[PDB]
Amino acid sequence: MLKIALFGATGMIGSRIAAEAARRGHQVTALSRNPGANVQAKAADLFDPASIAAALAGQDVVASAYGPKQEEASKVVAVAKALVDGARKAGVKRVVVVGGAGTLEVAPGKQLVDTEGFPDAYKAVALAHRDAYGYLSTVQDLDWTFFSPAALIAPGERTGRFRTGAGRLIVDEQGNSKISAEDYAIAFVDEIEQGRFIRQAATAAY
Repeated sequence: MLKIALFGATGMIGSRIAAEAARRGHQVTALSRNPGANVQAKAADLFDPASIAAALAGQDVVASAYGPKQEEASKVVAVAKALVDGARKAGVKRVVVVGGAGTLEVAPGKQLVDTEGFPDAYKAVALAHRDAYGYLSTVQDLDWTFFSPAALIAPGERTGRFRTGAGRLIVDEQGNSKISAEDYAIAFVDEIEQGRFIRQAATAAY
């Protein structure tokens, strides 16, 4: 039903997104600099203005699925910026990006990254996600969604049972923010179809 173009498709998160979309009958194209099964593949350089716009031509949705192993703090904003510019130039309205658990709101105006005990090692990327989200909040003319994983996301069970909300922290009775990568992919692709979180942060967790 939808033509989805996806950056970061070989990642732990990205590969699950591509497979989740393919198994539903969406037409998935993995875009990369050096380009794959039920999912097609095409050359595209995210940071080359003409390259992205050309590759997105005719797509319904552009998604970026760089996760914790693929992303770099110093590139997170530029990716968001390059995506938005490409989508505009190509006429693509729906943009969905993997966000950051550190941005999840714990109280009005208070994010997880700023909480007591937040891991030092994830601070730099959490801040970069914060600015990416800050940039996207100025964008009124695209249907973007900044879709943050839970604090803990790894391969696990595909249950299709999880909570979702507009970018606030979701914890279980024990105080855990967890989502399997398969379930996060269910959420992410549901959001592509449903548009529950247009121009909003979004997140999923048990």
